[PDB]
Amino acid sequence: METSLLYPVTNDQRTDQKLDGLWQFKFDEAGEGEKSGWETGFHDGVSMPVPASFNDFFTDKASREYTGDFWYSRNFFVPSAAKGKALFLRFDAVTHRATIFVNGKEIRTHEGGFLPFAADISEAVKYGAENTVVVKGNNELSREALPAGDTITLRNGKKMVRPFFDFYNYSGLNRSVHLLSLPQERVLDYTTTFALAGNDATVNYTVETNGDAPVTVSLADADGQVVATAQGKQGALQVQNAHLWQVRNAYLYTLTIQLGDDTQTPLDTYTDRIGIRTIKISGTDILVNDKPIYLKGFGRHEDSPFAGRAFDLNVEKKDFALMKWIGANSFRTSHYPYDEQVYKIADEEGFLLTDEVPAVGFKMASFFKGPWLKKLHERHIDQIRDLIKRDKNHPSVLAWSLFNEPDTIDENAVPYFKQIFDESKDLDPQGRPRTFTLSEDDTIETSKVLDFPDFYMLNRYPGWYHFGGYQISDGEAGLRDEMDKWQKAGVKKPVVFTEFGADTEAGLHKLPSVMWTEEYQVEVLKMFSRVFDDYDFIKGEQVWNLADFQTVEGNMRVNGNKKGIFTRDRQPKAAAFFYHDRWNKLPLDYKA
Amino acid sequence: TSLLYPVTNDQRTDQKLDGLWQFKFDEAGEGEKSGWETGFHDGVSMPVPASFNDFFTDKASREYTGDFWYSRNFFVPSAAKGKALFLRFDAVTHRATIFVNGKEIRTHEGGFLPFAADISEAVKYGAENTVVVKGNNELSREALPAGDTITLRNGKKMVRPFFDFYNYSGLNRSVHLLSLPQERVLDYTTTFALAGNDATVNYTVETNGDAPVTVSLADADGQVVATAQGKQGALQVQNAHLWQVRNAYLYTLTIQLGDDTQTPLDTYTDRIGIRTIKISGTDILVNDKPIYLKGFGRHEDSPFAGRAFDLNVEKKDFALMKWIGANSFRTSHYPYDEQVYKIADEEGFLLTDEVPAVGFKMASFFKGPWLKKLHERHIDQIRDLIKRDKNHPSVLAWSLFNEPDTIDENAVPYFKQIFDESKDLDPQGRPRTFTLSEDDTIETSKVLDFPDFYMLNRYPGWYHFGGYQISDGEAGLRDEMDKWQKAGVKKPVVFTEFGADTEAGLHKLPSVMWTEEYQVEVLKMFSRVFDDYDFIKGEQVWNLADFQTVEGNMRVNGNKKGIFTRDRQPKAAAFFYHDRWNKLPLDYKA
Ligand SMILES: [Cl-]
Repeated sequence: METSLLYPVTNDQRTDQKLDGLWQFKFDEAGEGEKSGWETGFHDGVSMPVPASFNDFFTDKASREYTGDFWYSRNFFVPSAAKGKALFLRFDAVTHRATIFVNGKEIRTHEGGFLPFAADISEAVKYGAENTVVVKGNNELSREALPAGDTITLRNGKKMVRPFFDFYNYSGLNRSVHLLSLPQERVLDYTTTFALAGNDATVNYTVETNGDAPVTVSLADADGQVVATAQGKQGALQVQNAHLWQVRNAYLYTLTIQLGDDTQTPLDTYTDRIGIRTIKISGTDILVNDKPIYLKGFGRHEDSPFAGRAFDLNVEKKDFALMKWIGANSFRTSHYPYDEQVYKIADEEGFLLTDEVPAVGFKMASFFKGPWLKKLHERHIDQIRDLIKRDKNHPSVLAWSLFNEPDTIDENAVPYFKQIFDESKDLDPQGRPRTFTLSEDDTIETSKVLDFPDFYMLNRYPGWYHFGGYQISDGEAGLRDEMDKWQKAGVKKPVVFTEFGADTEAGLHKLPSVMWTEEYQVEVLKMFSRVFDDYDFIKGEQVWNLADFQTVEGNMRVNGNKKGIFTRDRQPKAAAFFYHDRWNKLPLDYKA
Repeated sequence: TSLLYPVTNDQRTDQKLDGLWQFKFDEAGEGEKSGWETGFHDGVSMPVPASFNDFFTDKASREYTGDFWYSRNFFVPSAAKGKALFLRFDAVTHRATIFVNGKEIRTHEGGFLPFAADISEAVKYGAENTVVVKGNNELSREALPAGDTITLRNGKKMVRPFFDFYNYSGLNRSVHLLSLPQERVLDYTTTFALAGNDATVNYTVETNGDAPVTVSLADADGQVVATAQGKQGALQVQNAHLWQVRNAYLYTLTIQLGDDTQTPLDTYTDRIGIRTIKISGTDILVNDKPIYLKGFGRHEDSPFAGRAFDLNVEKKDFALMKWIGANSFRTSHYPYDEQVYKIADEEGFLLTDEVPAVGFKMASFFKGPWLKKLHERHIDQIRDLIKRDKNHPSVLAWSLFNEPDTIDENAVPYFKQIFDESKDLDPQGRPRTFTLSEDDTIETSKVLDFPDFYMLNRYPGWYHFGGYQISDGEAGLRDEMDKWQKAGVKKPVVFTEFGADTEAGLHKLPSVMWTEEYQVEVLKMFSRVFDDYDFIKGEQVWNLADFQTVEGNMRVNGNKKGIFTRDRQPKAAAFFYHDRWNKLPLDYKA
């Protein structure tokens, strides 16, 4: 029930100072952190950068694999000019679980390590003095929290995780920490939808505030020129001769919201950039601004060698440099909400994102049978609400993914899907498509939930998990056989392939190819391309993965996952040049 | 004028302008005639801090040499009207001109030390303002680090450095928006003495007014243990907790301006360590006991940021250096981000702080009309470095050149001058030195009287007597070590470069150069030599991690002499030092 997830801005009514830097850090295996006073703060631990996953900074494995309570400590200054304002610490992500103490006093908890949350500390600090913030984070996985997984205990006592997902359990203060001072009466939320008529457009907005003061809304273009204004919390901004936002061709207008009448100084100002564009599913078409498009891309994680799962602006800007070069125009934020700065860059660069909530693991290799479904569901729907509230105004969000590879064959999955889909059908004012990925075991013959998603996202791995090597010929025929069945039943919704590919160890070559070589990656991708091109209802290809990424140790995991088109260092495998050639030859309206 | 690191309290603010700026190349040099100083948004987004080179897919951009432009909007709070407003640039590589709201404020030379611009009268308090930076990354023999800029037959400009590392350029370190008091602390100094279990911090405080000064020192739990009034004074610490190698203890210093009656005018706080540094003949003494240096050998180089400071890589580099048993490193070949020293202070490492006086030699140099301006910029960057890093307990010595061409008798006037103009800059009077290249030896070097201790760069078994010849290379190194011993060497000797390129994964039995085994073989050889001579008081191997470099047929995608890979995983040579260095006590050879 987060009152507001607006991204921090700086103006005369709102301040935002980052608390990033080095913190004190201590493990707590015994769980006696609070018994012995760590919540008042400490400086007898190890320095830990923020934001950063804490796991890879340690040379010993038990610390890399640590599972339990852990503590971050820091001092921060509160200016005396802040007295009277609404004061918040905004945590952009604490994986997975956090209790926040300021000066020894408990402020709040939070569940879910991938969305932001703020702590009202207005009453917990001395103004004009140094205060202390302590974070008691937790790490464990259970089937009652997203991402789904288990926590086991080695015979020697140490806890460790057995995830139901691929990626590594990178943990800790994974994203920035802000100190905010906001007006007492302020903007909490706003919403935008768009309509196009001829060369003109209309933004339809609403604004939520914690009070009754008047609301002025003003829309300015790229050069600061005001082009529409309106009064009140509902309204319609008329933009004549609009500059539409276009795939791989962004145009962003600045939106400005202010509280007060013209006898006041503005009691609050908020500011955000939005793109004027519309998204419709029509038949099997995905329409952006009423012309069909064809998705090309990935397939991503937030993973980097030094930050773990933490947001790094350098790695993010290179991922976009690469993705623009290679011809992509879309990617899915698998398998969890990304740092907010990523959606701002997709807006700036004209990319189409599939925003995913962290519901991986709904799949035991009897899931929906059990009793952890009650608590799991609360957290799932709550994480879906907060995700849609945070990112709804980004032009680059195209669709919401509400599961990843859930067990759709279990008939008991249908009551759960009915509930999730019912409870979310109206969260997004733009009413974009809501979907999920179907795993390989989940086909037109075996899935029970094919009626729900607004378009289809298939995860197919012929040539890797099935029909590998010289059997690849049988795998293509068996995929063509499935795609034949969709066609017969007459798919009325678009189909998008969202995973496929091949683990590839850069530098491994063979002629002829063998699984794991660079040549085999290309043969596999060429094979998929031949299938995609032979069916009109296939409307996009998102390969797995963009880069190689870290993973739980295992005998099938050559240090992480290696399915990337690029290495973890962000350099290209042979498959990168394949797609660089294919994707820059496919137009935006491919198949139409 | 002041290089103090920004702090946050009720008198001083500090807000980073890091994030995505706008970016454009200006190969033509038309940017100012085109009105770009007023800000622009028609370029490409570029992270700050970070080198811009590695974000482009084309080589022409990656290698670009000339004028480049950064542009950003920022907000100046109404509440800041009346304070001294500053844009502080932590590093702009290598040249900058600063514009605010289209108005040219300031320029700067040198790409690895911070500078501040007073923008108090160039902004609209309470609205958005524009900052534009016009950077240049050309090299010449008149600027540090030294090199040349050439034009290809196709018009494009290209740099050809006199040093190894790549020409990573742009906004390589954070940008701060500061709010300072009108009367404020500008500088302070610390020196230490010991007596029994007691110590004496001897301070001074530079100010730009006459208001009274008040200094207080508190221990790690916040208890106050000494106060004093006046711009000079001595704090008496009873039963002091000394700052020890790999065993730091940091007191908090608090400078406060204003008399007992008024509102405080300025507060400045820093963390210092109580410890002394003396060169006693051939020993290096920290707190009057002899130490033995072990370490690297470093660069500020990471895959995604390039030259730019990245706190994740830095804490990881420090995690590794403690794991391996090291206790020192040299900031080759330029001052590092200021965070590196604060971590060094908290972890009790000893740093050799190096100014970017690299490439003073060609493949002569001191016999050219470029020295006059070169020397201006050289001694100025020396002054800025010592002024910035003075107060760190962890800075052990200053390095004033890396591999200058000391064979020519003309180097001697220039050294004479550099060494006289730096004589009395560091209040602690720590030792000033420089690295001697392979060609500069006891037989051939002409500047051996100057340094306070000797830093040796030797590459037997790599650039000479490679492969099966290594045994003759070991013999030659002992030859030279015999001649030092003969010459009655009275100052300490520290090996500060040695090693071997190693491609992680290349194995051979028996070894060949470039394999992991050969590297261990080479490092074992150097160890055997170091252990048979008493004046040798330190081994700093080159390099800590594989770092990026100019393209060349001898550069297998950058330098590869690193004990760790560019991703910071170990090569077999990691475990050799992990064994050796964790068995040498801190007083080895005493
Ligand atoms: Cl208070």
